[PDB]
Amino acid sequence: ARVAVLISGTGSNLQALIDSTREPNSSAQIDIVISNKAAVAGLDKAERAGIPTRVINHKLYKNRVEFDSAIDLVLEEFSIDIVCLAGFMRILSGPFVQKWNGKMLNIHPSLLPSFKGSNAHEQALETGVTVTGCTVHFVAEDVDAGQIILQEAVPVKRGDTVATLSERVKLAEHKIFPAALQLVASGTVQLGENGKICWV
Ligand SMILES: Nc1nc(=O)c2cc(CCCc3ccc(C(=O)N[C@@H](CCC(=O)O)C(=O)O)s3)[nH]c2[nH]1
Ligand SMILES: NCC(=O)N[C@@H]1O[C@H](COP(=O)([O-])[O-])[C@@H](O)[C@H]1O
Repeated sequence: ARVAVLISGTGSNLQALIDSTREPNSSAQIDIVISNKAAVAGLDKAERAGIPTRVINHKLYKNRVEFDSAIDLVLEEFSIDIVCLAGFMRILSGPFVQKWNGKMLNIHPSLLPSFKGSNAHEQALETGVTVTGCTVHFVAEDVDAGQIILQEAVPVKRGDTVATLSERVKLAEHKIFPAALQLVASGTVQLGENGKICWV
């Protein structure tokens, strides 16, 4: 399966995916990395790994649909089968999500359905949970509501901040995102006809 990874920043999840997809038994290959922000560290990681990169600045498009179409164009150029959102911080449009239905994955740093949105760690700390975690899910139109593929729980320590908690949760992200990608790319897991998760 041919994979596009979309990023907006550091790219530690991208790096974990690059490392996993180069194992001999990987069913996935990363053929393109797309960023919506220029000069981010994830681009360096991709170029260092010999993967093509494209920057699509959302600020240069009139609306969300035009932006997504620019993304889609590149996806078609590279004959992509699967899309991974890896620190990609934009909300995708309905038709774009519909086209890639069952083919697009997102990592989210909470145990969904808790703490949806862009500041999951702040929410978790504010709420005072002692267990948080991360979630890989299929991307549906409603944000952070698509079908869950894998999750891993991560403890919150007394005195945690966003810095220390996100560091601990990233260690789990780097385990389940590659595992989830391998499940979908091998055809082991798919979005079922009834929309629910199917383990073949
Ligand atoms: N249709 C859709 N379903 C999803 O399940 C999903 C996950 C993402 C991946 C990210 C989900 C995000 C949640 C909140 C964000 C935010 O508040 N701010 C962005 C600005 C860009 C934007 O919201 O369009 C920021 O960091 O500046 S970004 N994008 C998705 N789009
Ligand atoms: N709404 C999605 C979201 O919050 N994504 C989160 O952004 C970070 C990106 O780090 P990275 O650039 O090192 O992968 C990760 O913690 C990821 O779960």
